[PDB]
Amino acid sequence: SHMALRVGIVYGTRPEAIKLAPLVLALDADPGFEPVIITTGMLDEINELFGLRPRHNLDIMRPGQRLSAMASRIVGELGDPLLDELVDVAVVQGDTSTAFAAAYAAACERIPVAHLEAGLRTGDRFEPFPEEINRRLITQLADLHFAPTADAAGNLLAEGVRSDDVYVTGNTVIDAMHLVLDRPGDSANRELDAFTEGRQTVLLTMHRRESWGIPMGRVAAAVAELCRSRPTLRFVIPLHPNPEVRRVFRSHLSSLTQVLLCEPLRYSEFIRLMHRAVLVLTDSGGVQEEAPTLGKPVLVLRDRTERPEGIAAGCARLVGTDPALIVKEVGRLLDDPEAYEAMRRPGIVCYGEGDAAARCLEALRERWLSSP
Amino acid sequence: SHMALRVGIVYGTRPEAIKLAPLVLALDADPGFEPVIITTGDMLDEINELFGLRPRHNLDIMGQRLSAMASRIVGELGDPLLDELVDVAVVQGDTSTAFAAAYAAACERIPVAHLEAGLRTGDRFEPFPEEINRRLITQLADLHFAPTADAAGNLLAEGVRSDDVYVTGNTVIDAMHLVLDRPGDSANRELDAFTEGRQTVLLTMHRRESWGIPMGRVAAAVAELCRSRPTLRFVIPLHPNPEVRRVFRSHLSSLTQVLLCEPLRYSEFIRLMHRAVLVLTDSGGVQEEAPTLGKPVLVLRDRTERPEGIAAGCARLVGTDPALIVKEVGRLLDDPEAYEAMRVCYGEGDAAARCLEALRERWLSSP
Amino acid sequence: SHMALRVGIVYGTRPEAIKLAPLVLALDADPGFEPVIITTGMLDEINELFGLRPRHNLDIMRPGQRLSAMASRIVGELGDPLLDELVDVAVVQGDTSTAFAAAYAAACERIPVAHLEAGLRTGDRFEPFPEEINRRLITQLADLHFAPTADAAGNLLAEGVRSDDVYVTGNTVIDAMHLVLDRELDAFTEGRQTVLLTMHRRESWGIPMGRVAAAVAELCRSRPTLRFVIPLHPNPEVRRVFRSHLSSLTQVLLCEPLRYSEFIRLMHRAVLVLTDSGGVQEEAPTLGKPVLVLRDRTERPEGIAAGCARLVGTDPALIVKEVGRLLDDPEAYEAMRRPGIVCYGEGDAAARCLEALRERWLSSP
Amino acid sequence: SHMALRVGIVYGTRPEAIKLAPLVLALDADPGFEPVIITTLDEINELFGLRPRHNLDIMRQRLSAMASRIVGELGDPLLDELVDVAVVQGDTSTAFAAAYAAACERIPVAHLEAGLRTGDRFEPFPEEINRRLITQLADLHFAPTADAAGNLLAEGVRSDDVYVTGNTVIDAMHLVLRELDAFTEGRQTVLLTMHRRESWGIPMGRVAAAVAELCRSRPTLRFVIPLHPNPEVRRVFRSHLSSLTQVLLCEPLRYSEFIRLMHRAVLVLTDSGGVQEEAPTLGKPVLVLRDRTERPEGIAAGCARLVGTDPALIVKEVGRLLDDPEAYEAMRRVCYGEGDAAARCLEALRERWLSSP
Ligand SMILES: O=c1ccn([C@@H]2O[C@H](COP(=O)(O)OP(=O)(O)O[C@H]3O[C@H](CO)[C@@H](O)[C@H](O)[C@H]3O)[C@@H](O)[C@H]2O)c(=O)[nH]1
Ligand SMILES: O=c1ccn([C@@H]2O[C@H](COP(=O)(O)OP(=O)(O)O[C@H]3O[C@H](CO)[C@@H](O)[C@H](O)[C@H]3O)[C@@H](O)[C@H]2O)c(=O)[nH]1
Ligand SMILES: O=c1ccn([C@@H]2O[C@H](COP(=O)(O)OP(=O)(O)O[C@H]3O[C@H](CO)[C@@H](O)[C@H](O)[C@H]3O)[C@@H](O)[C@H]2O)c(=O)[nH]1
Ligand SMILES: O=c1ccn([C@@H]2O[C@H](COP(=O)(O)OP(=O)(O)O[C@H]3O[C@H](CO)[C@@H](O)[C@H](O)[C@H]3O)[C@@H](O)[C@H]2O)c(=O)[nH]1
Ligand code: NA
Ligand code: NA
Ligand code: NA
Repeated sequence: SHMALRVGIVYGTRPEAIKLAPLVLALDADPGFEPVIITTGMLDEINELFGLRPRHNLDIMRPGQRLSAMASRIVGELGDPLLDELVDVAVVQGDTSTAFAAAYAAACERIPVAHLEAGLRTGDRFEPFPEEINRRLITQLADLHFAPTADAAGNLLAEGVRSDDVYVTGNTVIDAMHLVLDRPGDSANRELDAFTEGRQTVLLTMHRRESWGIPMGRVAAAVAELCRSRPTLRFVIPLHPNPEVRRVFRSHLSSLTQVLLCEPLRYSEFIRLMHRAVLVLTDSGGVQEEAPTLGKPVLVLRDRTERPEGIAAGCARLVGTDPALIVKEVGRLLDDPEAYEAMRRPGIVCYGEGDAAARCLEALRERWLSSP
Repeated sequence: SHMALRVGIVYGTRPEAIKLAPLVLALDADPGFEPVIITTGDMLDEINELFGLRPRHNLDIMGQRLSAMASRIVGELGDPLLDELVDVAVVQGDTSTAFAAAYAAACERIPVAHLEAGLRTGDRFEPFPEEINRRLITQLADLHFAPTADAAGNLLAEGVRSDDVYVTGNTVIDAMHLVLDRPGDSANRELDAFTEGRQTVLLTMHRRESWGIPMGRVAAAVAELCRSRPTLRFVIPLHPNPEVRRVFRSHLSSLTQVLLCEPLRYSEFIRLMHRAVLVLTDSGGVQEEAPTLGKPVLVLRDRTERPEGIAAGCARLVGTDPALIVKEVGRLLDDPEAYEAMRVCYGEGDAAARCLEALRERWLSSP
Repeated sequence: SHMALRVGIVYGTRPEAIKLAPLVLALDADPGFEPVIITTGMLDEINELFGLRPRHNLDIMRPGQRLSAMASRIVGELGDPLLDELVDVAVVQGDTSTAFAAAYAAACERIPVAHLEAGLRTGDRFEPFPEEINRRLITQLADLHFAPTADAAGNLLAEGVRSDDVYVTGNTVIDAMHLVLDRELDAFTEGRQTVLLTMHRRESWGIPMGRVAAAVAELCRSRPTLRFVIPLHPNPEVRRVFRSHLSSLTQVLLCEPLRYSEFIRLMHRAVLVLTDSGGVQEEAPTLGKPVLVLRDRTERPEGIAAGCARLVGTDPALIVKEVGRLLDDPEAYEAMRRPGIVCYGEGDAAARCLEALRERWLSSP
Repeated sequence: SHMALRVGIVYGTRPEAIKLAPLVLALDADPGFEPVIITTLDEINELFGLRPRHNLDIMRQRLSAMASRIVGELGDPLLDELVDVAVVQGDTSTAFAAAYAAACERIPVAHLEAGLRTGDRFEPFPEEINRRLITQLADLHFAPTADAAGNLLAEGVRSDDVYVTGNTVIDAMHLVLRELDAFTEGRQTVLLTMHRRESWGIPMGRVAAAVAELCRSRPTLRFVIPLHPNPEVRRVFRSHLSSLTQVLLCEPLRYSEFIRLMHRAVLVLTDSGGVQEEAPTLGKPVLVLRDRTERPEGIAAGCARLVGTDPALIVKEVGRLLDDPEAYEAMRRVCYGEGDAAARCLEALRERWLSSP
């Protein structure tokens, strides 16, 4: 019956749910707090795995919808459930239009906002759009910023954020990984094991809209070429749920016995697969954080990254969508064990130790459960 | 957890559901595919229950203007196709659902396959809109499952590339075989009690162009045959339209020799057709099913999309002329040589497997 | 008071309005017919110039709208004005989603359809989308087809159209040009070799248009006497690519869309034309202007075969080379204007459409 | 017929219209540009000859509902009018929601009067956060002062995206330069405007009491108080001052009449941002009826002093200026530009969006 700080948790996508799940679990377990989940948007599957129970699902998001229409709906309609649920403080995560529109909706009701995973920057204006501008808008709206790294905290100060409002918590994705590594029952997959057992397996994920069509086609051609040249090499490619992404990989690779094209994997099964892989090709932000933590070299299928820490430490290299460079760089790592080891620093942490949820909780308690 | 080709299956009517059911079952059993059913149209629940079809979405779109119905399907089918992550969409036959759904799929750059492609009368806008629907679907579809060589030829004459056409045969033969293999579910006490010990004619008639006077002439032909042949019985399952029910009821409800029926479950309907001495119909599907059971067919139309049965002597056009119907039924009952002259046109019952292999070749292959 | 065949005319874009205008004028002048215009969608300006008076404007089309939503609205809502205006027959033009959705809406009311400019094909499935599929859908819906060329008539027969339903009328765009042939631009072009350039196709937005703009910049640097006039398609992304590449070049006049009369006068003064426009590929050869086509495919193969036009795509080196050849070698220039062939008709297409309509729908056996 | 850069101009209030008017006129006169106005006052539009292409009838109402409507509905007119670039002004929820709506359509945004800060988070709300959001959305920033340009750099804006243009309010004043005349003619007249929501009720009551006290103590002193059109603001001034013959309570004045009155006034008491810029330009000392200002330049130069809503301090500070000619002259003498801000904005627009490398 003692007062709980009621913490609004707003998300619409898989990566947000994964990164918020450890914070929701920590808020639930701590008697000083009550998490209140509102979704805007695969998601049921992540909710089931971590035991997240949304109080409200706004049925706002969908493929083939204008950004302005979606943002209009969130700004217009999120206020009522935030007020109805007596939210004291609202947490948003990452770079989504949900995170931006929900932070604004909360600000309109004078509900203080905290930003989970604050301060990631490429330094390329409106690239990608709208994610890069969303981060800069959330940064001005948020009272409190949970930065995953010292570098991200530095980016926040450069945008005029006061040092007292920035906490380097590390990234909750490390917490999330550790939670599913501790769940063998849920992690198991007969077909994936049978396909990877005794082979060098490359794990590949690619989803970014700016790479749709021709650039993804070049990456698929690089996969085909590596498979032809290296009969013992395998690829597992879990496909982003977009029909255009599925079509490009399917039309380039569906006949190659060396490639297992997959449906999206449950997070537990995906982390187990990543642990078994020899290396990871991705344009995913989260996989750039997860893979180095499992000691897997990462080749980044982009011309820019918001994870410069892995680049500077040699854990990750930019490869873009150049098929000759991808073939070369994957070859180097498979053929030269010294090049392979130079990309593994598996006793060094870029993105936190897996206690980020507890560091977020203590920041919330210091800011909103304290008096001078 | 391996990637499945997600195949949208869109239908609104009984004949579509019957012809798609064997393809749904084959897609379900094959690990390379996942069927996703979206309905637009309690006849259908009954077919879904019998074949174990489980719709993911029912749109509740289908006495309504064609333009309003087509507008709603074009407008609203895209969202469930995108939400269900459909890779490819299959439509069947000649319905406004098949056309509007093919168009809605094309708008989302979802490739379309047409089940039972290339049937033509050669009579423009007859019937309307079914004849034009086929020609529109033909231009929208990437892949065409033709039941016969003749149907494949009709597709090439409309500029379809030979590589996009597969002669699969008709899945209605697959569907028939599935319910012939289920005697327990095919049983019907009341039908057996009515037909036991008598020669039974099976009659179905539903086409809008025959409503009112033409159906009345067919009902008069039934009445005349019944008066002249006291031992003859008819079973007439009625299409669920009040005007069709009223014409048959007002002409035949007092004749002890006629059993007017509610629509029959497909299993029971095929068992009845197997027991019948001959079949009178304007149904496309029954023109395919009846010859496969060795039953002579008299076709209650001035045209057919099944010319193969006509050319092979399995079927004869009789239109809605009561004198000709009485004569032609009489000939078959009285002259065993005429009967035997009217006993594969439409495939071997492996059409679902041939569709699956065409889908795998087109959309589960890389160069 | 004698019965007129009431002919529905449905369009939503400038190119449709230009190509339908001569048919509307011929229908208006002939006592056997009454044109009834319904718009779905610059257009006021074309309506004013040719004296077109729409009976109904549906206000369906939009810059940022899903194809399915637009097609749904036309299928759903065009029937009411067609019935209210007692339309007997409907004419649609070209390859637009309006032409397809309106033909379908007309078919739903059992209103017969005629297709103006029928049978143009690349042979590249769904390229562009949805225009290539729209033509093939309209082709199945239309009772009557006005083909601009014998080649286009051949494409219709290969899709199962009966020969009696196909008339080679020629293209009404030639009629339209002739109607308009009977000040800042003048000052800019007067003493100078002027290239006219239009480019609008969605498949070329961004990088390909950037390459074309770079080709223009290179030609301007190498040839100080050369001028370009570039009327810009009204799309902000198209305007941005040309503006960001060319706005400082004194030799380039970037323009707002020109009124059709002013555009045809400019084309007559130009030394040559670079375009991805269908209509400009038909208009330019008729004024004896060599055309370089900024696409990898064309629906006007007649101009290619007759040497009037050449495909140049969006390859900047090839564009620089091909424009250079025509400016520098008067024999190469004359080879693209050789007399002796008329590709797209003589400018009597409206009258040939009218007589096909009278034969089909104002006759009894 | 040559291509013009089509510049969207979006505003919903009098202060925005006044500050945008000189930019609209400069865009209209220059052949390289075409202004396209979308509104979210008729009298200000008439005075400067502004002709809106579209009026969205959105403003009245919850902040979230208004912002939702602008984000949701402004895109269509921006696309229909073929806008190439969009300009927003000041700190309004219109300026923020319109900048966002433009960004959603990949229309580049310029912010007129960029970089004003108090440094007090969410004070006032939502104006202080609106500026910081517009700052991240805008490609181009027209800062009125070097101080404002410095505030933009501290929020990570690149120096190349910031132009110190000065404030277009000076341009607007220059463009405009009977009962009021009869009331002010032979007399020392104080001009007072006060409208800020954070001062409604008790604080405005204290300011009205200060006016009453000054009037009682100084029979020769007059006040003109044009009242903000809010019934609560009108009620507080009316109930405190309507019987005082030395106070003329007014309806809002047309901009030309307001600037003429300010020229005749001996000094100005205001919580208006624009009046803090206009008054020093006419050599009128300003006492600012707030605890903070976004115009620190006038404070530092001695043109303006903060007085808040403390009646004793207001009485004292007005007394000092009326009684001591040395204190008066210390508050008179450019803080906010020379009146060529429109032309400097135009040249920044031409350099950024009407140039090729
Ligand atoms: O089959 C799969 C593939 C991936 N994952 C997980 O999904 C997440 C990645 O999701 P993805 O769709 O690739 O998004 P990201 O690119 O990782 O995330 C973007 O969006 C987030 C929310 O705004 C931001 O935090 C990130 O910085 C930004 O890059 C990771 O935790 C992966 O382990 C699965 O569980 N199953
Ligand atoms: O009591 C009954 C009567 C019929 N049937 C079955 O229903 C189907 C026929 O349905 P019907 O309404 O008569 O439609 P058809 O006329 O067969 O089908 C039309 O519509 C189909 C869908 O577009 C096309 O494939 C056909 O060519 C076209 O003729 C057949 O399989 C019959 O066996 C029953 O199950 N029970
Ligand atoms: O500033 C300009 C530019 C062009 N035009 C005229 O506009 C037409 C060209 O319009 P455009 O937008 O380029 O479209 P097109 O590419 O010509 O037309 C497409 O759309 C038409 C309608 O479906 C089809 O007939 C064509 O085959 C197809 O290529 C021609 O008459 C030009 O002379 C002007 O009047 N002013
Ligand atoms: O009776 C009157 C009173 C004032 N004014 C004029 O109105 C403007 C002031 O408007 P006001 O309602 O007081 O608004 P401000 O407080 O000046 O403006 C706020 O809103 C603007 C737009 O967001 C920002 O530029 C400012 O920094 C911010 O303080 C000035 O130009 C005055 O000259 C009149 O014309 N008549
Ligand atoms: Na708790
Ligand atoms: Na399956
Ligand atoms: Na006429």
